[PDB]
Amino acid sequence: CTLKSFTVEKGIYQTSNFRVQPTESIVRFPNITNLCPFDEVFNATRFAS
Amino acid sequence: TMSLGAENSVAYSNNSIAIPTNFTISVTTEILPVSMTKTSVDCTMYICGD
Ligand SMILES: *[C@@H]1O[C@H](CO)[C@@H](O[C@@H]2O[C@H](CO)[C@@H](O)[C@H](O)[C@H]2NC(C)=O)[C@H](O)[C@H]1NC(C)=O
Ligand SMILES: *[C@@H]1O[C@H](CO)[C@@H](O)[C@H](O)[C@H]1NC(C)=O
Repeated sequence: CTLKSFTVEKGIYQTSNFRVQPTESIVRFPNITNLCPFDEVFNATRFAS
Repeated sequence: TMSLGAENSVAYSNNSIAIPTNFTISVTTEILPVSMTKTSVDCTMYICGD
């Protein structure tokens, strides 16, 4: 596939790169959980100038 | 201003010759590069990684 030919001559050929794949996904976030006050911003009856 | 070299006036005349009476066996160094560092680049993993 690299040489675009069905007959490959004698030699050593750089073809691709080996790489070990990741096995699982880990997500690390802060443990603190607080309900975020978006209601004070967007549901306010009066805004400023 | 740089000095090009030492002044040396050769005593030329039409009937005088200078003949060496001795010699020095001089060894000198000449350094010549031959090869480079052989490098290989994975183009996809350089540009994009994974
Ligand atoms: C030619 O030159 C050599 C040196 O290149 C002379 O040899 C030296 O001679 C003196 C006096 O005899 C010694 O003190 C040195 O130790 C010698 N040096 C070496 C390296 O051997 C030699 O005498 C000269 N010959 C002539 C005919 O001029
Ligand atoms: C937003 O305010 C209205 C009154 O202006 C209230 O009826 C409603 O429940 C509020 N919504 C939230 C999500 O707090």
